[PDB]
Amino acid sequence: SFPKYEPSRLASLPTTLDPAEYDISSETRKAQAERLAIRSRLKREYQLQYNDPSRRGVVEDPALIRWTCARSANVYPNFRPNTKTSLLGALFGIGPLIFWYYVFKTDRDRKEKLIQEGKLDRTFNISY
Amino acid sequence: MNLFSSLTLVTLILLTMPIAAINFNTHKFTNYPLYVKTTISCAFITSMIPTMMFIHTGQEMIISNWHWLTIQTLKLSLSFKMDFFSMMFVPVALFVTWSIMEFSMWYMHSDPNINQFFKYLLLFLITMLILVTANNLFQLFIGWEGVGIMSFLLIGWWYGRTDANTAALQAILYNRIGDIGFILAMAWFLINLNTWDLQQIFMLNPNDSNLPLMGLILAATGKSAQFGLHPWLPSAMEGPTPVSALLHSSTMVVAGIFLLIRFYPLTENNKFGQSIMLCLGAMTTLFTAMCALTQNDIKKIIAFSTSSQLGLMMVTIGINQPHLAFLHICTHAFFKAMLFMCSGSIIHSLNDEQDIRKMGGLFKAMPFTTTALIIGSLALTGMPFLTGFYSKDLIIESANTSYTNAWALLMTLVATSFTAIYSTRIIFFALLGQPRFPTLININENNPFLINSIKRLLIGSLFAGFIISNNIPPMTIPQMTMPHYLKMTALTVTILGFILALEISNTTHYLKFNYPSNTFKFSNLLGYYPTIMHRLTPYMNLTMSQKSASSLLDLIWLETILPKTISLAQMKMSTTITSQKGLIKLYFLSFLITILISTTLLNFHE
Amino acid sequence: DAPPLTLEGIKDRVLYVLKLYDKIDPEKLSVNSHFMKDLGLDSLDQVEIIMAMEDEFGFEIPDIDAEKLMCPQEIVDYIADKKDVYE
Amino acid sequence: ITKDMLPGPYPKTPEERAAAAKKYNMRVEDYEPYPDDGMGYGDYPKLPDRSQQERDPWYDWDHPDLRLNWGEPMHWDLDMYIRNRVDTSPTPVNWNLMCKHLFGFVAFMLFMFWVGETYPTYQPVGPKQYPYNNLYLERGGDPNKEPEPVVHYEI
Amino acid sequence: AFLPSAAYLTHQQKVLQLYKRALRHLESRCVHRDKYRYFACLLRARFDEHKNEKDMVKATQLLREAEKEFWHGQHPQPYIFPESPGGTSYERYECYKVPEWCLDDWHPSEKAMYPDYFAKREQWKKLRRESWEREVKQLQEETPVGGPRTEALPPARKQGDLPPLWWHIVTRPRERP
Amino acid sequence: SGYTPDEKLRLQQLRELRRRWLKDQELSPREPVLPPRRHSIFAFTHVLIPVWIIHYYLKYHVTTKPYTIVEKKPRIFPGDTILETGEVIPPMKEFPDQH
Ligand SMILES: CCCCCCCCCCCCCCCCCC(=O)OC[C@H](COP(=O)([O-])OCC[N+](C)(C)C)OC(=O)CCCCCCCCCCCCCCCCC
Ligand SMILES: CCCCCCCCCCCCCCCCCC(=O)OC[C@H](COP(=O)(O)OCCN)OC(=O)CCCCCCCCCCCCCCCCC
Repeated sequence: SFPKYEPSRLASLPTTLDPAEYDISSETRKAQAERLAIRSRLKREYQLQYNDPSRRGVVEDPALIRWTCARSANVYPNFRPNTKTSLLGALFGIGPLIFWYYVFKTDRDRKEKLIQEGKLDRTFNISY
Repeated sequence: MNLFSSLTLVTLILLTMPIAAINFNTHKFTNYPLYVKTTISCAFITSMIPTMMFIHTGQEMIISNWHWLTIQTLKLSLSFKMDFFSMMFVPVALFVTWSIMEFSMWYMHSDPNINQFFKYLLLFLITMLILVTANNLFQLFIGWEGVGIMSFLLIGWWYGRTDANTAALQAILYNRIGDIGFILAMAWFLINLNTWDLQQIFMLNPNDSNLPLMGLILAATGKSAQFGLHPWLPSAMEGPTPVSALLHSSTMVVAGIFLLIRFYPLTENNKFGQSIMLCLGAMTTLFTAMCALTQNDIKKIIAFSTSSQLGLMMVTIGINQPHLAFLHICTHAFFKAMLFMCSGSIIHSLNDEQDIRKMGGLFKAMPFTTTALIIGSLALTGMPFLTGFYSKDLIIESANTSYTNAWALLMTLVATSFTAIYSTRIIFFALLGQPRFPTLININENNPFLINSIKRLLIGSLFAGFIISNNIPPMTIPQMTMPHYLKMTALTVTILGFILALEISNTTHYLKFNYPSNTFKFSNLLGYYPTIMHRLTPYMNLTMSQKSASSLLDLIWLETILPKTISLAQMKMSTTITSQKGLIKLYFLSFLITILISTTLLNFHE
Repeated sequence: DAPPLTLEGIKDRVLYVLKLYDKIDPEKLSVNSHFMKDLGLDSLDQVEIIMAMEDEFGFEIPDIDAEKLMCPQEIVDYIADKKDVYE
Repeated sequence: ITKDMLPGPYPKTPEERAAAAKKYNMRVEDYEPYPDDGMGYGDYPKLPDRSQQERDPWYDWDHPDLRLNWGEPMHWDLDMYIRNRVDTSPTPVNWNLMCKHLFGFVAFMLFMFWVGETYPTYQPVGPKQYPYNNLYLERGGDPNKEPEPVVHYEI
Repeated sequence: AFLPSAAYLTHQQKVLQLYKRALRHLESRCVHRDKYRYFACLLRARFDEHKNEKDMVKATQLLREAEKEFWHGQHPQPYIFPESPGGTSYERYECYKVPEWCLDDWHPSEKAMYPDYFAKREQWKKLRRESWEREVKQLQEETPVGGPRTEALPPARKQGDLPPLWWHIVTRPRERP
Repeated sequence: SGYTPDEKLRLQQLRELRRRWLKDQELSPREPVLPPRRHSIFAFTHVLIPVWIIHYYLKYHVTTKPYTIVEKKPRIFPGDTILETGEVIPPMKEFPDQH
């Protein structure tokens, strides 16, 4: 009848087609009301400072500061060298270095061997 | 000589004078747009004199007036090439820009930053005439990057809108991908020919011109939005309608086509480059015209129209007809700027409504816009002896009668039928039928700015192909002998496109509901190409820009190997040295072991 | 261009659309005529009325705001709030 | 900002997981960190990897262009899922079907351009005939040499 | 799903939102007004056929396959209003929506160009800064323990008092500055 | 159903304050209180003086230097007369007339 929509990484499943949206249980109402309570407490704590006439400046968000501290400063203190990190750091670290080394060395050996035999047309080449 | 070069440079300096006027301001201007429009009117009038005295004799010259920079054997001078290409494209661009700015004095009238808008639009015009009057690759690169940056600043005009910033950065991205090939071309010409000047490039005339012409084709694919580097030109409809009308119809988007036309002595001796240009132009003019058939935003339809016509220009370059391609540039400018201006008149009259499914009944309510839109569509499809007849039909007469990639020819003719299909789609859903826009009618087009600005491009779209194509000198030999099914190819295929799309239009009034097919969803979702590539290619970059490059390498591993392991080594050796228990017995026992290793193990007494 | 909206004009246009709707008689109708309690209209009819408001004034009302417009005066006041009338 | 509101190490004990969930202002049932393979995340939550375009555009957001509230834990790639960038919104056609259609169309067109290059069209004519030894001097041929005579005849 | 005051979507809300989305995508499919009007009545009949379903599991299942019907039969480029998200004029004027606090940063020689406006502005500023502590003590005497459950704000429960957290709703910029 | 009376009262009060704000955005007729502040001049200042300047620059600083302005030599036809010399270009051969 109908083709089932297959969600991918760059195209997620719609809310209208997800089965877990149609849960009418009590515990999902618990989780949704608790998320509403946490979000309402965050909203209230925001706009009690946002609407303040005495405040003049930047409402500091601990979520944003926490995000930047995770993206920059917490990376090395929670690094553990193991199999996956060693293979990915040697695969994406020195793999391209080896690759471009052999490509550029091969191209320049071919070019120098053509030049010292008089084969490469270097006729009007006086800028280098 | 003294008149030609004088008015040549007076045109350009006259364009640069209102930039000094807007940069040296203190007051609120008494209608700076009227000042810039008068300036461009006078620049058009000034540029018509060297054009007339090029029609008279064929007078070409070079003004290498200012010695700028000598890199040991490369003398870069400020050099202006006044040939056929400059002499025709400069007055057409000035005339079109004059109409676009008299349109802009009305369309952008409520904008509080209208003086910045006319400043940016004049800076675009200055950089484009730097591009087309350039004589070396460096000054052409100046004009090239200049029209790219003014494209950025004019797409992202409403910069608070996220999608305008996104489309502007998209257009910059695709143009820099083309600039890779342009700088490849400049690199090849400097290393192999010791020049960026066009004269030494053309006089040395290399036969190993595969690599620089591939670079120039990549540059034109970036700039003219050919296939692979196409979607930014539909994305570039996010800017205002004069931006989509001047830059993205007629003037900037032909700069890649103009770049390949400028290097016609190199493409005329490279059959492989001609084959690549023919295949790429036919692919582009098929794909964009096919995507145009199912769109509903009117500016997107006209953007796929102008990218299809740029693909047709790349086709007629690829069949070794560069002067017909440049004639099609100068032809296409008039009616495509006019089609964008008529669509913008409809958009402004319907309270910023751009979707054609909220239009209709505009045949009589907007009579002048309807008249000029129908004249523009007939010039686009190639009604006989309108302006689009005097190049495009001849293009088909040279596309059939040449040693041609036959699949490229057949897709060019299918695209020619598709042009008629989307033209009558515009006329049907916009002008015909009954209204679909809301109930508070504020339809009005009684501004003399709007009327005169569409009127001059209307006179252009009626007469300019005839005037130009009878004023140009013959630069090739026109094929005028062909069989009667072949002479009647373009006209019959265009009429069949009209008839098939009349069937398509009349099947929309039927009281039947159909499910969308895969051809329809393939055309409506832009060949799936901005959906996949604008989700996939950022993803595999940006994760790699963070997880691989930022986090793993330059926050962890390159941080691990040199400083952290050495620091931990010094910490551990420091703790091994200084963990002594303060016991004199153990220190003298160490001294004993020192003396024994000194005598028996190292022989420091022998 | 773009003539300004007034509460009298928005009221006249909203009641003009509701008078062109066959499930509402024009003499019972007022600005306080509740759709479910006075006019006896379905919730589907209320959704169609809000869609007619969208097609009339040319902008989209979100559904979380659409499902609370249960009289013409609240519709007129929402269009007043989203078009900023009586400046 | 203080230290125990900053991100820390990977939580293992359930009170540490609940303290992390309280720190990032989310439920313990919804707090899932990145799995401790040693990639440098720590206690940072693995938010569900959706774009910001997918959010409710009519909701009263604290940051309207970001579509993001105050104190809500940001995604690790929040600068990547901004609306200027990667969108993971659902598409009407399936992703794999889109990739197959685009790949098949491009491959078929390039195949048929190669076919037409193998079998080109032409006109039933002879070669274009040029005088003066196929224009020997005009094509830069040197006059101190003498080419072969190219002779054309009437027909 | 995601709502400011409601914690979920009822079955009735899901049905009405599906009904509106189906009519909008149908109007995108069925461009002409008489033809859409015909098929809109047919779709209204399809929605009215299962309106009296007291079995909630059967009704939720019918809602689910109706969503599948919708996801199959949607237009790839549906119509979007211009100032609606995804529209061609959406968030266009946000670059012109300069906030009001920047008027505090003006030079006095350009504040003296509009003396009535800033003299009329200072009483708004005074009104807000006297209303602030009253609406803070109104919020803390009405919010339950554990914080507010919903994002719904109360009105002013006295006379003369302003509603709590009112300044950025009232002094928001116009849509067309 | 629709609103609750709490939401009705709040949105009514916010609507009243919003309309008062939008009213107080208006302009007094004395405002803006400003501080106290040749027919073809465009063809003279933007055209004729630039033609003067650019012709002076091209005539006495550009063409005084070699190869700065290099013009293509004029196209010569059979039957022409050279202005510098007076040499008449001889005409072509008589045509083998075709029609
Ligand atoms: C309103 C102001 C205008 C002037 C008002 C007052 C004067 C009135 C009118 C008289 C004209 C002025 C007197 C004559 C002018 C000077 C004549 C002269 O010999 O000048 C010496 C020279 C002429 O060139 P030159 O070759 O003699 O000297 C160059 C110097 N060497 C040789 C050492 C390298 O300089 C100029 O004239 C400078 C004018 C520059 C104008 C264009 C600027 C373009 C800026 C772009 C920068 C980047 C370019 C990069 C790309 C370049 C190409 C690849
Ligand atoms: C004659 C030969 C012809 C050959 C033709 C084909 C050659 C090129 C092949 C394909 C490469 C280019 C296309 C892929 C990248 C496109 C990126 C782009 O434009 O992304 C746009 C995207 C937003 O797009 P969209 O979703 O439509 O926006 C409207 C609603 N938001 O915006 C974003 O998501 C923001 C992204 C920002 C970061 C960009 C990361 C990707 C960078 C890619 C670099 C590619 C370098 C190529 C080098 C080629 C060298 C020869």
